[PDB]
Amino acid sequence: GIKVFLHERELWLKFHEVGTEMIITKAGRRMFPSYKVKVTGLNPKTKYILLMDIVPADDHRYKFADNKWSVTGKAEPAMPGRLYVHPDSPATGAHWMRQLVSFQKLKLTNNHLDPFGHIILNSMHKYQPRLHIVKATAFCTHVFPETAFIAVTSYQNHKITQLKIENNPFAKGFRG
Amino acid sequence: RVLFSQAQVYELERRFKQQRYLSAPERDQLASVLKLTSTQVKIWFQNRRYKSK
DNA sequence: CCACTTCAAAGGTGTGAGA
DNA sequence: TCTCACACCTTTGAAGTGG
Repeated sequence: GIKVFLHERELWLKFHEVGTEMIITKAGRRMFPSYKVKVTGLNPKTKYILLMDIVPADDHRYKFADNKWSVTGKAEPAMPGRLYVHPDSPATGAHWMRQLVSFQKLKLTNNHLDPFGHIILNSMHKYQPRLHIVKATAFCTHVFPETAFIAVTSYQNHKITQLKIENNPFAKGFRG
Repeated sequence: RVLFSQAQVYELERRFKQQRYLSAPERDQLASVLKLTSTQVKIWFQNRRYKSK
């Protein structure tokens, strides 16, 4: 049946093995890397909606001290549920499979009263992105473990900062 | 450069989601409505048709 | 119609200050 | 911890030129 493949998985894995941090801000901040996928299996004449969703990886607060993460409490009562309806929705399966679905215009905010329909997160908690394919009973969900991350207000692990700077084209004024 | 208004782009985009090719007078009905030269609409569709590939 | 180009404006990066 | 203005980059996209 329907199956989904994480585009640029290798790059994601270079991040998943340091502790992926994502910056959140009040205006909303993009994800790097970008979440893109190839989809296969959809009935090409059927119309679908593709939502993205971000959900708690665990129920802990965290702290970065002494070049290490460590649990320092229970995850606080986060946060006004919100979805990201992919802007090509709704669309024939054919349109979706044609080439990569990109979730690059999705933005993360720390603002709990946000007026932009951006996804709201809580600083210093781990999160897990989910894609939902819904028809326009049945909507299926795929998780890629390596896309899990920790929301931060500024980078902690300086390794990550440099990992973003070498690989994110908008950050090129910071390279060598 | 003058970019197209929030209004216009949305209305062009919706039409493209439907028909990705327009006829000669179809470009005119749409031009007036959004208040752009029918040239600009023709070129928009041409540019959108390209870039979506 | 398509193929590609042109080149400012729009706008995304981490910084480092100052709360 | 969080916020914000910079500097410095990319992408965007209407218009250009030729097929």
